[PDB]
Amino acid sequence: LDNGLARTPTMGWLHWERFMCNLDCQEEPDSCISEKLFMEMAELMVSEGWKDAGYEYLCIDDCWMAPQRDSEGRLQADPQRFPHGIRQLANYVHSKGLKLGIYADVGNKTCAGFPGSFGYYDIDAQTFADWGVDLLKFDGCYCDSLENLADGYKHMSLALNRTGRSIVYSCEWPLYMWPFQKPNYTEIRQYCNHWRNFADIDDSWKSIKSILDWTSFNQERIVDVAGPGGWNDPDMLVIGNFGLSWNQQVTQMALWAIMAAPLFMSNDLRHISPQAKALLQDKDVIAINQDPLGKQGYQLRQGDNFEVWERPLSGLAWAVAMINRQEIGGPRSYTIAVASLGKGVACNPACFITQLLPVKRKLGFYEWTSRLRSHINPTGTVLLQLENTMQM
Amino acid sequence: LDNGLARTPTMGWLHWERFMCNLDCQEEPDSCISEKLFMEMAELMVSEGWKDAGYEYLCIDDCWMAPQRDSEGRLQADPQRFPHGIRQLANYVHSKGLKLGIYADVGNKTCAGFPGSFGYYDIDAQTFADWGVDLLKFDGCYCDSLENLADGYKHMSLALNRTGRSIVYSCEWPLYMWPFQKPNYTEIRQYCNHWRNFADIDDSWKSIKSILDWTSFNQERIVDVAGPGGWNDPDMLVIGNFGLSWNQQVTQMALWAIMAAPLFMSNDLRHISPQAKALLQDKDVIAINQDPLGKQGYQLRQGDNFEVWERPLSGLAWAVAMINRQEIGGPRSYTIAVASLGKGVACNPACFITQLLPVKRKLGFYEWTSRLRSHINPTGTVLLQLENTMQM
Ligand SMILES: *[C@@H]1O[C@H](CO)[C@@H](O[C@@H]2O[C@H](CO)[C@@H](O[C@@H]3O[C@H](CO)[C@@H](O)[C@H](O[C@H]4O[C@H](CO)[C@@H](O)[C@H](O)[C@@H]4O)[C@@H]3O)[C@H](O)[C@H]2NC(C)=O)[C@H](O)[C@H]1NC(C)=O
Ligand SMILES: *[C@@H]1O[C@H](CO)[C@@H](O[C@@H]2O[C@H](CO)[C@@H](O[C@@H]3O[C@H](CO)[C@@H](O)[C@H](O[C@H]4O[C@H](CO)[C@@H](O)[C@H](O)[C@@H]4O)[C@@H]3O)[C@H](O)[C@H]2NC(C)=O)[C@H](O)[C@H]1NC(C)=O
Ligand SMILES: *[C@@H]1O[C@H](CO)[C@@H](O[C@@H]2O[C@H](CO)[C@@H](O)[C@H](O)[C@H]2NC(C)=O)[C@H](O)[C@H]1NC(C)=O
Ligand SMILES: *[C@@H]1O[C@H](CO)[C@@H](O[C@@H]2O[C@H](CO)[C@@H](O)[C@H](O)[C@H]2NC(C)=O)[C@H](O)[C@H]1NC(C)=O
Ligand SMILES: *[C@@H]1O[C@H](CO)[C@@H](O[C@@H]2O[C@H](CO)[C@@H](O)[C@H](O)[C@H]2NC(C)=O)[C@H](O)[C@H]1NC(C)=O
Ligand SMILES: *[C@@H]1O[C@H](CO)[C@@H](O)[C@H](O)[C@H]1NC(C)=O
Ligand SMILES: CN(C)C[C@H]1N[C@H](CO)[C@H](O)[C@@H]1O
Ligand SMILES: CN(C)C[C@H]1N[C@H](CO)[C@H](O)[C@@H]1O
Repeated sequence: LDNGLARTPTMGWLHWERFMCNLDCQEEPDSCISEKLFMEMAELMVSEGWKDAGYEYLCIDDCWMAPQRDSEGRLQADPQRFPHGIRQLANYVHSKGLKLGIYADVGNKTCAGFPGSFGYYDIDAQTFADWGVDLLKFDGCYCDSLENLADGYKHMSLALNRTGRSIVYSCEWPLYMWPFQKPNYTEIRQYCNHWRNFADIDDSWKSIKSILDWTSFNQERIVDVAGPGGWNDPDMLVIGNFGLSWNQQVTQMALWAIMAAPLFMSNDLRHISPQAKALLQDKDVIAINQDPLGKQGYQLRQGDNFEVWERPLSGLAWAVAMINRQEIGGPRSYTIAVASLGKGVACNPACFITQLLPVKRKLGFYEWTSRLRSHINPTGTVLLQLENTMQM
Repeated sequence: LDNGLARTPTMGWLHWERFMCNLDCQEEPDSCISEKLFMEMAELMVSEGWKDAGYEYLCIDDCWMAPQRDSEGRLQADPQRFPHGIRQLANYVHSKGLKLGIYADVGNKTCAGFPGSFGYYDIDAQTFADWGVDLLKFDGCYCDSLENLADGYKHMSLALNRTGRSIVYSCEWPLYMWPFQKPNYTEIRQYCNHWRNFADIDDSWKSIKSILDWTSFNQERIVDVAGPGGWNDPDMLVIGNFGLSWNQQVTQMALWAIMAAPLFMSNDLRHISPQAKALLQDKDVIAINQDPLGKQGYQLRQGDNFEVWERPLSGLAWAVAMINRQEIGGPRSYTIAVASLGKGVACNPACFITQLLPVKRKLGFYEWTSRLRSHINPTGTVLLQLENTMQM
């Protein structure tokens, strides 16, 4: 999408995985979808360093709407859970220096059954713009035809443009095409800043493996379409929640950097371990994800329950990730000729290698003929940055 | 098995899950199966508080043997990796106040292909006794018939008894019978101190869930046979390794206590986090596992992706575990009438309830009319101890 936005993958926070559609503010007040939750989350995004690390979009997912539109046909926030309205919430979010994301659906209903935007694309786009919305996640439930799906996504893109406000446009379009036909990513990219290709993540290592395996299996079809203004979306970061070991968290962080993924945390910033915080705020790994070249990485090799992925970076540098998919035993040794990495360019005539994950450690100069040896934890990843150099 | 041993579930350390069959002492000297590895573990079992917590059996699994028997038909330890021999290693372990466990196979080969004990049951039992062995894990690979399987397990049990040395006898018998015939656990218990029912654990939450689900599915067959001298073995504790989140580690510790499981850690005592160590050394949770009554707990209910397990304890006390199997979202509320717990006697007329996991906190007095409400983390467990007020 040529709107000048998402020149690097968008970073922020999104409530869905951790909080879902909890509407019971009487018995579960700390986890129900309410304006107070998003206000407190904005406060912590500022005070706990999230904004400084680059996370700037505070995003509402489904279940923010009143059950029906108002008399003038406009969407309204739920009067009990969002009594002060989206415009006031957006003013608060902007006052903290953040941007506000919201959720809508291309069909007749959102996935949770709240008012859909079909037949209201223009008025809904203008409503969000008047409210101060800066990002829209546009879902695909309750759409009765591929033609309606495509027309709705294109129309909402055009309507948002017609508002004149810069709004990041996140599409679920390709995923909902799946039961019927293969996506045309040139078109999708023309209309969308990000697009989701695969099923929802949850709080499990199984879901991480599934997203990674689907991505690598389909990488010939999706990797090259990504770039500044248009990204593949492998869904939210779930670091900081309950189902991932430390090494599995490292794997998600490293591979979302390799994949040039949008980085939308879905966790509770009020209750997050210092380790998870340090990983999610890792400056060097974020810098990899945010590399200005904007070329998505890919799986280079797989076999013997190992995977090697790499991503070309600006200025002849490369990121390299090594995953140990064997879920038994201890750290496993893996060796590779550095000439096999980065298309043979990374370490020609030499490269300086810095391990970034699981811990940061300079490994030194590797000449083009040398071999790199590492040990990778079960379900963990070793992430390295290779810097091309003629010295040593 | 009425040999006076395992009056409470045996506790110790076993190398298999973490270290497997690593024979490469040239490239991996600190992780290969060697006399030095077991000496280091013994030293740390003493110095890092494991023995004080109750972990007393330091156990060798497969891949300790020389490729062939000696001239006199006896098993020998690998001359390069165990240069001083098992008897000497056992002397060292005993000098630390610990006990030594070893591994053999009922069939013609061990699962890793080393000498099996078929045709050598008596000589192998006497060899182990002469060496000072205190525990035998007896595997089931390379056995060509159910009759040979049963005959071998019984024969080895009798041979161990005839040596006159007290040796804990751990059998894989039921597991290797199951695909063909249902085990008679009265008989198995007559011959074995522990028996494995289900497939090997590995370093994953998936393996934990499978073991728990098989246990609850089969609990009518296996729960009542367990007791002092004879336990169901759901395989090793894998806390402290790489594949489990904190809440999944809590679930394994809590449910191995509920199940009156032998507690055999398989980890690296040289590299273990303070969190994992404090959980594995949890005095109150170990006390539940080691309760002298020795009545195995059971699954009381399941539904809405929740499980409630309970275990009767000595002196009118009960342990209760609540598991959240929903792997998305946040801590989920679960409520139950305390009159439904402990067969209706735990809290009649009242009980004092203490949460032990994930953190210890006294919850207070609960009357027979009361309801207990808890929030349980996804893939985590809340473990409670209930003390009837007539014992207070
Ligand atoms: C509505 O849609 C239209 C397109 O249909 C869109 O207009 C486009 O806006 C982008 C971003 O402002 C324009 O791209 C710029 O083009 C000018 C031409 O000289 C350049 O100066 C810009 O370069 C800078 O910014 C780039 C980032 O986009 C950097 O890569 C670059 O290094 C410079 O820093 C930039 O290329 C594009 O020309 C127009 N296209 C048109 C007018 O046809 C408009 O923004 C949309 N409006 C809303 C509200 O979404
Ligand atoms: C070989 O097999 C035989 C036959 O099964 C086996 O003999 C058994 O040994 C155990 C313990 O050595 C005996 O259990 C004892 O039973 C008597 C009752 O007659 C009790 O008084 C004993 O009390 C112990 O427990 C007390 C707490 O209750 C403790 O204060 C203290 O530790 C006491 O020692 C104990 O329960 C069992 O009776 C015999 N059975 C027979 C038939 O003799 C023998 O141990 C096996 N040998 C080897 C080397 O495995
Ligand atoms: C939302 O529902 C309306 C009404 O059910 C859909 O409009 C119908 O669309 C079908 C085929 O698309 C036509 O055959 C009907 O004649 C339409 N009925 C009316 C009253 O317009 C509409 O397509 C639905 N929107 C989406 C996105 O699925
Ligand atoms: C996929 O959709 C794209 C976007 O419309 C198609 O490529 C464009 O086609 C239009 C229509 O002829 C041209 O005006 C553009 O110049 C094309 N753009 C590019 C970048 O090629 C493309 O043909 C479609 N592919 C398939 C297989 O349907
Ligand atoms: C399961 O095994 C037990 C022990 O071998 C059997 O119990 C014995 O049954 C015999 C009858 O053949 C009785 O004389 C004994 O008193 C029982 N106990 C002991 C300790 O021997 C039981 O019958 C077996 N059940 C099945 C279905 O095979
Ligand atoms: C071991 O091998 C011999 C020779 O093939 C065979 O007769 C015997 O039954 C085998 N034992 C077991 C337990 O499989
Ligand atoms: C795009 N997937 C398939 C479903 C989406 N619907 C939910 C809101 O109801 C979440 O946004 C979830 O991402
Ligand atoms: C009982 N299971 C099915 C196989 C066993 N063989 C391995 C040693 O080679 C481990 O002891 C593992 O527990």
